[PDB]
Amino acid sequence: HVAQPAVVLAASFVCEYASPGKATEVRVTVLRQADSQVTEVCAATYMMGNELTFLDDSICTGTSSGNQVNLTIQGLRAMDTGLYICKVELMYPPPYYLGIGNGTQIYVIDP
Amino acid sequence: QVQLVESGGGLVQPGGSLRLSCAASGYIYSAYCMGWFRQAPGKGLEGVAAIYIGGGSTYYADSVKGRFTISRDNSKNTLYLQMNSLRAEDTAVYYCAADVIPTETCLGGSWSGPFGYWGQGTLVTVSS
Repeated sequence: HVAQPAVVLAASFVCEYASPGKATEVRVTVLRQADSQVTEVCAATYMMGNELTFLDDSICTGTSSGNQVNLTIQGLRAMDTGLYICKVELMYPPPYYLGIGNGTQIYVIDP
Repeated sequence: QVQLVESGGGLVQPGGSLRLSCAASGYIYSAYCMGWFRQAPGKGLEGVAAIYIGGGSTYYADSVKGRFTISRDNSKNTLYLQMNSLRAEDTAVYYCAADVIPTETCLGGSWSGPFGYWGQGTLVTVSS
Protein backbone atom coordinates (compact mmCIF):
# COMPACT_ATOMS: atom_id res chain seq x y z
CA HIS A 1 0.00 0.00 0.00
CA VAL A 2 2.85 2.41 1.08
CA ALA A 3 6.67 1.91 1.44
CA GLN A 4 8.19 -0.57 3.99
CA PRO A 5 11.23 0.89 5.85
CA ALA A 6 13.91 -1.81 6.57
CA VAL A 7 17.34 -1.68 8.36
CA VAL A 8 20.37 -4.07 7.99
CA LEU A 9 23.12 -4.20 10.71
CA ALA A 10 25.24 -6.49 13.03
CA ALA A 11 24.69 -0.54 8.18
CA SER A 12 21.95 0.02 5.49
CA PHE A 13 18.47 1.66 5.15
CA VAL A 14 16.08 0.05 2.57
CA CYS A 15 12.67 1.17 1.14
CA GLU A 16 10.59 -1.79 -0.21
CA TYR A 17 7.35 -1.24 -2.23
CA ALA A 18 5.03 -3.81 -3.93
CA SER A 19 3.73 -2.16 -7.19
CA PRO A 20 0.00 -2.65 -8.05
CA GLY A 21 0.97 -4.05 -11.53
CA LYS A 22 -1.32 -1.51 -13.31
CA ALA A 23 1.35 1.20 -12.58
CA THR A 24 4.18 1.13 -15.24
CA GLU A 25 6.20 4.12 -13.81
CA VAL A 26 7.12 4.32 -10.04
CA ARG A 27 9.51 6.71 -8.15
CA VAL A 28 10.86 5.85 -4.64
CA THR A 29 12.53 8.88 -2.89
CA VAL A 30 14.54 8.58 0.41
CA LEU A 31 14.72 11.89 2.41
CA ARG A 32 16.36 12.59 5.84
CA GLN A 33 15.46 15.11 8.60
CA ALA A 34 18.63 16.04 10.60
CA ASP A 35 19.55 19.38 12.32
CA SER A 36 16.30 21.35 11.59
CA GLN A 37 16.49 20.51 7.81
CA VAL A 38 14.86 17.82 5.54
CA THR A 39 17.11 16.67 2.63
CA GLU A 40 16.84 14.28 -0.39
CA VAL A 41 19.32 11.37 0.17
CA CYS A 42 18.47 9.85 -3.28
CA ALA A 43 15.60 9.01 -5.71
CA ALA A 44 15.16 6.23 -8.35
CA THR A 45 12.46 5.75 -11.08
CA TYR A 46 11.37 2.17 -12.05
CA MET A 47 9.75 1.15 -15.41
CA MET A 48 7.61 -1.95 -14.54
CA GLY A 49 7.51 -4.55 -17.39
CA ASN A 50 10.89 -3.20 -18.67
CA GLU A 51 12.35 -4.01 -15.15
CA LEU A 52 14.75 -1.01 -15.60
CA THR A 53 15.73 1.60 -12.89
CA PHE A 54 17.15 5.20 -13.20
CA LEU A 55 19.04 6.36 -10.04
CA ASP A 56 19.00 10.20 -9.52
CA ASP A 57 22.05 9.86 -7.14
CA SER A 58 25.17 7.57 -7.04
CA ILE A 59 25.02 7.33 -3.16
CA CYS A 60 22.07 4.81 -3.37
CA THR A 61 21.59 1.41 -5.15
CA GLY A 62 18.10 0.86 -6.71
CA THR A 63 16.98 -2.70 -7.72
CA SER A 64 13.81 -3.93 -9.58
CA SER A 65 11.91 -7.27 -10.06
CA GLY A 66 8.55 -8.32 -11.64
CA ASN A 67 6.21 -6.83 -8.96
CA GLN A 68 8.43 -5.39 -6.14
CA VAL A 69 11.03 -2.52 -6.31
CA ASN A 70 13.78 -1.64 -3.77
CA LEU A 71 16.00 1.45 -3.03
CA THR A 72 19.02 1.02 -0.64
CA ILE A 73 21.69 3.25 1.04
CA GLN A 74 24.74 1.26 2.38
CA GLY A 75 27.70 2.09 4.70
CA LEU A 76 25.91 4.57 7.05
CA ARG A 77 28.34 6.50 9.38
CA ALA A 78 27.91 8.64 12.57
CA MET A 79 26.95 11.85 10.61
CA ASP A 80 24.26 9.91 8.59
CA THR A 81 22.37 9.73 11.99
CA GLY A 82 18.86 11.22 11.41
CA LEU A 83 15.16 10.52 10.63
CA TYR A 84 14.73 8.42 7.40
CA ILE A 85 11.46 8.79 5.38
CA CYS A 86 10.39 6.42 2.54
CA LYS A 87 8.32 8.22 -0.17
CA VAL A 88 6.48 6.27 -2.97
CA GLU A 89 4.88 7.94 -6.07
CA LEU A 90 2.81 6.17 -8.82
CA MET A 91 3.55 8.39 -11.90
CA TYR A 92 1.90 6.47 -14.82
CA PRO A 93 -0.75 5.55 -15.58
CA PRO A 94 -3.16 7.81 -13.64
CA PRO A 95 -4.28 8.20 -11.00
CA TYR A 96 -1.18 9.79 -9.33
CA TYR A 97 -0.67 8.23 -5.83
CA LEU A 98 1.69 9.49 -3.04
CA GLY A 99 2.53 7.42 0.11
CA ILE A 100 4.81 9.04 2.77
CA GLY A 101 5.68 6.75 5.74
CA ASN A 102 6.31 8.07 9.28
CA GLY A 103 10.14 8.40 9.61
CA THR A 104 12.35 5.73 11.33
CA GLN A 105 15.14 7.39 13.44
CA ILE A 106 18.64 5.85 12.78
CA TYR A 107 21.49 6.24 15.39
CA VAL A 108 25.03 5.20 14.17
CA ILE A 109 28.34 4.98 16.19
CA ASP A 110 31.91 3.93 15.15
CA PRO A 111 34.35 2.48 17.78
CA GLN B 1 -2.33 8.98 2.36
CA VAL B 2 -3.45 12.56 3.34
CA GLN B 3 -6.62 14.54 2.33
CA LEU B 4 -7.02 18.39 2.39
CA VAL B 5 -10.18 20.64 2.27
CA GLU B 6 -9.92 24.49 1.99
CA SER B 7 -12.66 26.87 3.31
CA GLY B 8 -13.31 30.56 4.22
CA GLY B 9 -12.96 31.78 0.58
CA GLY B 10 -15.72 34.07 -0.82
CA LEU B 11 -16.74 37.70 -1.63
CA VAL B 12 -14.67 40.55 0.01
CA GLN B 13 -14.20 44.33 -0.75
CA PRO B 14 -10.76 45.46 -2.04
CA GLY B 15 -8.46 46.60 0.84
CA GLY B 16 -10.27 44.12 3.18
CA SER B 17 -9.01 41.02 5.11
CA LEU B 18 -9.78 37.23 5.24
CA ARG B 19 -8.12 34.02 6.61
CA LEU B 20 -8.40 30.64 4.75
CA SER B 21 -8.61 27.26 6.62
CA CYS B 22 -7.12 23.98 5.19
CA ALA B 23 -8.21 20.93 7.29
CA ALA B 24 -5.54 18.18 6.81
CA SER B 25 -7.24 14.70 7.01
CA GLY B 26 -4.15 12.45 7.54
CA TYR B 27 -0.88 12.39 9.58
CA ILE B 28 1.34 15.50 9.06
CA TYR B 29 4.61 15.76 11.10
CA SER B 30 8.05 17.53 11.32
CA ALA B 31 9.54 16.41 7.92
CA TYR B 32 6.36 17.62 6.08
CA CYS B 33 6.35 21.04 4.32
CA MET B 34 2.89 22.67 3.70
CA GLY B 35 2.09 25.75 1.53
CA TRP B 36 -0.63 27.86 -0.18
CA PHE B 37 -0.91 28.34 -4.00
CA ARG B 38 -3.30 30.49 -6.14
CA GLN B 39 -4.53 30.32 -9.78
CA ALA B 40 -5.18 33.83 -11.25
CA PRO B 41 -8.01 34.20 -13.84
CA GLY B 42 -5.77 33.85 -16.98
CA LYS B 43 -2.31 33.03 -15.47
CA GLY B 44 -1.33 29.50 -14.26
CA LEU B 45 -0.52 28.34 -10.67
CA GLU B 46 1.61 30.70 -8.46
CA GLY B 47 3.07 29.86 -4.98
CA VAL B 48 2.11 32.54 -2.35
CA ALA B 49 3.60 31.02 0.90
CA ALA B 50 5.15 27.78 2.33
CA ILE B 51 6.05 26.47 5.87
CA TYR B 52 8.58 23.85 7.08
CA ILE B 53 6.26 22.17 9.69
CA GLY B 54 9.29 21.01 11.78
CA GLY B 55 10.96 24.48 11.93
CA GLY B 56 9.38 27.95 12.29
CA SER B 57 10.88 28.72 8.81
CA THR B 58 8.40 30.36 6.31
CA TYR B 59 8.62 31.62 2.66
CA TYR B 60 6.50 34.46 1.11
CA ALA B 61 6.16 35.63 -2.55
CA ASP B 62 7.41 39.25 -3.14
CA SER B 63 3.80 40.37 -4.00
CA VAL B 64 2.29 39.18 -0.63
CA LYS B 65 5.16 39.49 1.98
CA GLY B 66 4.07 41.98 4.72
CA ARG B 67 0.30 41.51 4.01
CA PHE B 68 -0.23 37.67 3.86
CA THR B 69 0.78 35.38 6.81
CA ILE B 70 0.66 31.51 6.94
CA SER B 71 -0.09 29.58 10.22
CA ARG B 72 -0.31 25.96 11.56
CA ASP B 73 -1.38 24.36 14.92
CA ASN B 74 -0.61 20.60 15.32
CA SER B 75 -3.51 20.44 17.91
CA LYS B 76 -6.16 21.15 15.18
CA ASN B 77 -4.02 19.58 12.35
CA THR B 78 -5.08 22.46 10.01
CA LEU B 79 -3.05 25.00 7.92
CA TYR B 80 -4.20 28.69 7.90
CA LEU B 81 -3.49 31.66 5.55
CA GLN B 82 -4.31 35.19 6.89
CA MET B 83 -4.76 37.52 3.85
CA ASN B 84 -4.55 41.18 5.08
CA SER B 85 -5.06 44.23 2.74
CA LEU B 86 -6.54 42.41 -0.33
CA ARG B 87 -6.27 43.65 -3.98
CA ALA B 88 -7.56 43.08 -7.59
CA GLU B 89 -4.34 40.99 -8.21
CA ASP B 90 -4.98 38.71 -5.14
CA THR B 91 -8.41 37.48 -6.51
CA ALA B 92 -7.84 33.77 -7.48
CA VAL B 93 -8.58 30.07 -6.61
CA TYR B 94 -6.37 29.31 -3.53
CA TYR B 95 -5.17 25.64 -3.31
CA CYS B 96 -3.75 23.97 -0.14
CA ALA B 97 -0.60 21.78 -0.69
CA ALA B 98 1.52 19.42 1.52
CA ASP B 99 4.61 17.20 0.78
CA VAL B 100 7.86 15.91 2.43
CA ILE B 101 10.49 17.68 0.21
CA PRO B 102 14.00 19.21 0.76
CA THR B 103 13.72 22.37 3.00
CA GLU B 104 15.84 24.53 0.59
CA THR B 105 13.32 23.80 -2.26
CA CYS B 106 10.25 24.00 0.10
CA LEU B 107 11.29 27.54 1.28
CA GLY B 108 13.28 28.22 -1.98
CA GLY B 109 10.16 29.86 -3.53
CA SER B 110 10.40 27.43 -6.51
CA TRP B 111 8.35 24.58 -4.88
CA SER B 112 5.60 24.53 -7.61
CA GLY B 113 5.21 21.00 -9.11
CA PRO B 114 2.15 18.82 -9.91
CA PHE B 115 3.35 16.33 -7.18
CA GLY B 116 2.34 16.13 -3.47
CA TYR B 117 -1.14 16.15 -1.83
CA TRP B 118 -3.49 19.02 -2.97
CA GLY B 119 -6.86 20.40 -1.70
CA GLN B 120 -10.11 20.77 -3.76
CA GLY B 121 -9.42 24.57 -3.76
CA THR B 122 -11.48 27.57 -2.47
CA LEU B 123 -12.60 30.53 -4.70
CA VAL B 124 -11.62 34.09 -3.50
CA THR B 125 -13.30 36.96 -5.48
CA VAL B 126 -12.16 40.49 -4.34
CA SER B 127 -12.87 43.61 -6.53
CA SER B 128 -15.09 46.78 -6.89
